[PDB]
Amino acid sequence: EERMERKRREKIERRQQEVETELKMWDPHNDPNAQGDAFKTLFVARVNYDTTESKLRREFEV
Amino acid sequence: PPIDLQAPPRYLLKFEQIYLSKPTHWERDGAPSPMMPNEARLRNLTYSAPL
Repeated sequence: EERMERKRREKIERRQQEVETELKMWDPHNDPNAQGDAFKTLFVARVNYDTTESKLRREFEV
Repeated sequence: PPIDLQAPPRYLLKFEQIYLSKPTHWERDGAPSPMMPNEARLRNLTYSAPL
């Protein structure tokens, strides 16, 4: 009953600390992959893995 | 030739350069769509791009 809560607390704190280390090491804004104006760029997810680059062009150039 | 008007106030209204998009089609919501050439054939649309 208590050892489980202890393991949940440790894994949660361990992750939170890894979160602080990742935020300090990696900078989202300073990303080479990211380019262009942020208000211009768009984000699309749940895309099928078979979608060819040309297929995504023909669908988002419209 | 640019068009000049007189009412005095005078206007120039000169054209500079053209930009031609690709074939696009809008529904009621305003969604542009890529008209398959087949889609234009099927829906009796016109394969044209806005200028």
